[PDB]
Amino acid sequence: EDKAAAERSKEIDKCLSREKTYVKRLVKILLLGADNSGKSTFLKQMRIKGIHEYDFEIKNVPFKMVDVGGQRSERKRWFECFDSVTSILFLVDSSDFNRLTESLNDFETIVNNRVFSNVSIILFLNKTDLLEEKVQIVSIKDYFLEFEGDPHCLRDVQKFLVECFRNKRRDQQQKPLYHHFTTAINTENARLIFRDVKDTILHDNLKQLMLQ
Amino acid sequence: CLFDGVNELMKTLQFAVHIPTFVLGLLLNLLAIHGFSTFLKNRWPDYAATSIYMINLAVFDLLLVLSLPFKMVLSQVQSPFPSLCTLVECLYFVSMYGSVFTICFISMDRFLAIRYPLLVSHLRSPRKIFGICCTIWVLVWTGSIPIYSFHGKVEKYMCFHNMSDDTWSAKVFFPLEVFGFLLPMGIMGFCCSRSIHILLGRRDHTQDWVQQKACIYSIAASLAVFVVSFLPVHLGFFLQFLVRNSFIVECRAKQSISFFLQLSMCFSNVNCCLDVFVYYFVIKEFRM
Amino acid sequence: KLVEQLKMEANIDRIKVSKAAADLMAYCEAHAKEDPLLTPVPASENPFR
Amino acid sequence: RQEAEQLKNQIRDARKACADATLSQITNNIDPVGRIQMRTRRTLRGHLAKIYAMHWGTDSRLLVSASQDGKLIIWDSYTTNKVHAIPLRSSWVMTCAYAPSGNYVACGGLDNICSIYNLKTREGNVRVSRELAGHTGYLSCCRFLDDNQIVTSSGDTTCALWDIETGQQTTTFTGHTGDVMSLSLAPDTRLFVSGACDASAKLWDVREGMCRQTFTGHESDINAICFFPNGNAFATGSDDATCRLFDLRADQELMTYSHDNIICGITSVSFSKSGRLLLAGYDDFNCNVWDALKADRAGVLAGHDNRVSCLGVTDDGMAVATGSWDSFLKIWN
Ligand SMILES: CCCCCCCCCCCCCCCC(=O)OC[C@@H](O)COP(=O)(O)O[C@@H]1[C@H](O)[C@H](O)[C@@H](O)[C@@H](O)[C@@H]1O
Repeated sequence: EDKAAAERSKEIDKCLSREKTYVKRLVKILLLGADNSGKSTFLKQMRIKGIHEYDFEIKNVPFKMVDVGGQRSERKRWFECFDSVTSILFLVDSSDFNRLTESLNDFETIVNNRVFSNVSIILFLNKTDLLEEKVQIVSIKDYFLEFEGDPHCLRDVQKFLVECFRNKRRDQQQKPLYHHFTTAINTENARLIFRDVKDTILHDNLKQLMLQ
Repeated sequence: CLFDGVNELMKTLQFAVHIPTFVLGLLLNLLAIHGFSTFLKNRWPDYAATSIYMINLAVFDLLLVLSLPFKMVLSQVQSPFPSLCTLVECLYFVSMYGSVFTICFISMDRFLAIRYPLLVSHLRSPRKIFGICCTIWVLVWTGSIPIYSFHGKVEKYMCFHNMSDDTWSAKVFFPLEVFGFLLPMGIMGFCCSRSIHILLGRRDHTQDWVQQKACIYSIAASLAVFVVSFLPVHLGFFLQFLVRNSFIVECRAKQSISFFLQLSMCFSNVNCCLDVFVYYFVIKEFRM
Repeated sequence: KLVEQLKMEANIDRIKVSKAAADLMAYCEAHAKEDPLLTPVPASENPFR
Repeated sequence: RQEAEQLKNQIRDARKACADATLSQITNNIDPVGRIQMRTRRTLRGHLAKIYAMHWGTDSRLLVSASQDGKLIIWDSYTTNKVHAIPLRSSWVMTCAYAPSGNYVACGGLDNICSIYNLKTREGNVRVSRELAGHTGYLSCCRFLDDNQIVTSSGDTTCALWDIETGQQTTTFTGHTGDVMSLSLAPDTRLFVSGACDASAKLWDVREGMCRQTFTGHESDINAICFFPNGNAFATGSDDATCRLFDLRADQELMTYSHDNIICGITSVSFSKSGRLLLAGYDDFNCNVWDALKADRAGVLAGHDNRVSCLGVTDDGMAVATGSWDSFLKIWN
């Protein structure tokens, strides 16, 4: 009887609509980073086979970290099915100078991709402790000739790295970029991620308010 | 006492201000309604909620503009039409305070979206905005009960003149001032100043906060016009109130207060043109 | 491996593009009247209309 | 290297010799189809995100669709009733398939696993029958041969034929250098053809596990592929806004279906039951119906609010279903 089929379709629609309030409030963050960036310790200190997913809650908000653990090497638009994510979170080993250029070369590929035009960028510079050791041993000028401050000051090297990452981003009028300098303790990164996502949602609201 | 020269000079200024105000406001508000109807028709699910109350504000300003010619005409020649005079006064004052309340609601919506971005990003839909617009219409027309009885049964229906001793009573004046200026002034100031503070405080979160620096100026402009459009009138109202309750007695003071009140009421109808500038034109270009 | 693949690919009994074209024409015309998209079906025999 | 060059030259010369005249030169004797009226007979609603794949049943009534909310939905196309709603373990689903018997469905995606679900269970619910693992890249396409044999194409440049009961790859099809995007079985179930991001397609025989022929001509990656109804030809759609009809026998391109005002890539292709209408979905929010024998854009299927990613034609040819990124499936007739 078609009456039973219509009823069953109705309970199916009710079940689907019960998850709309979750699909609309869910924040998906695409996590990128090289093997030396400390992704493992980062995820472990978040209190947490194809690609991986991690589900967690910050202040009654659901976050879903999508970790493309090596399968991002297929740099094709079909794989670039992450245009609906709220943020892209980069992990960069800031202390290991020999690879910053490589990291930058990766950054420029992701943020300037047309797919991620509506995605804000959160940038984490891991192993800041290994920075304060590395800065006093070697000069950042030995790898980047554009540096202008004193190479043995941590703050100047940090601002140089931040501007190096920010300068790889064309079209600086779409979405905000967030940078943080974090160590292996990593005890506050969920708070920082929540703050950056809240600011991204604020930016989207301002876009939606027609203020400019 | 004597009010002849004040009335003649003020009638001249009423024409001189309202005629350009009428034409410019009519044109600009028709363009604004066209543009935001264009935005809504596409059902862009970002611009619909804002476009609904921008349309509401434009409609209220358009109603005020349409009521302006009747105010110019019926205030010079006596009208043996109590119904027409009451209709004109209702259209004028209802449109003015509907614009005030729509502006206040725009500021409340901006402050809510800025201060509570998660909640607003979840619980904000075009149907709620349309419901709030309908509530504004219902409330502004409910507040128009006192304005069917300005002149009472007196046949001297010279529109917008010599209202009554009942209209200028405290029981009507204080609800008019508090719910017409002071409450929206406080809400407007709080929402705009807090939105400016919050959007400026984003320099500690990201270096891309400058992207929204324009969003500062617009909001600040929203205060500046709202203060200049509506502060002098209600203060003016206050002054005239003090005249009608035998608190101010001098003839020169009465003449100056009446002139200032009428001039202020003329100037606040320029708000129907300042609204399409503070809003409606701070967006990208508002492509015509 | 490439040489072997190309060797086996080359050894195929190809037909003229005109002949294959005629075959496609014949198949398209033979089943033309059974195609509900070339000739839309009235609502009396249309399950969606 | 010299032998490879000589073989390529011989193949191209045989292609030129066969190319005495093309279809567009001898099909002038056929009356053009004209301008086709297709209307939205139904609009299937319920998906919470973009729709990436659909597949019709062999009864021409049931329809499976896959969406980014992590769900397959099986619809009755006639009554719009949702027959089933299968939640997926992986919300990153790129393909879905429906068994010719209707007993099973399949899906896959960035999980590198082909999940096969059994629709005929005593308990009355859909249960995960198998999880075919063994592919290294993501899963791009998936097509049942029968209730126990399934062919899957992946982003590891490798295709495979799987025995469902065993769970292991029956045979492996290698030879592509880029990500294999699309897969189409021949309507005799002895051959299939795959498009693999190399501006090239390859034909593979199922039992021998060897690539019979390789076709080239495109400028970009091939996103979609399908066979002509008789199995003697196949059509590809790539990102250069160009459809191409190739012959199995002529070993070369037969037609190019391109137009000046279309520049976006092709997300899907399909044929009609007689094969005269080649339907292709485009990134520009609407589908186009081409006269497969005249390369003329004889119709347009507009009505989606986003990119048309899915396109399928019923086995009887009655209707055409399209799926787009706005979460709505539209049935057209
Ligand atoms: C919940 C929502 C709340 C709000 C809803 C919207 C409804 C608005 C209600 C409107 C209240 C009435 C406002 C009162 C002032 C006014 O309506 O207009 C001033 C002025 O026009 C009157 O002045 P008045 O003292 O009556 O007369 C003068 C001169 O008019 C002569 O020219 C003469 O020269 C002078 O000596 C003297 O007689």
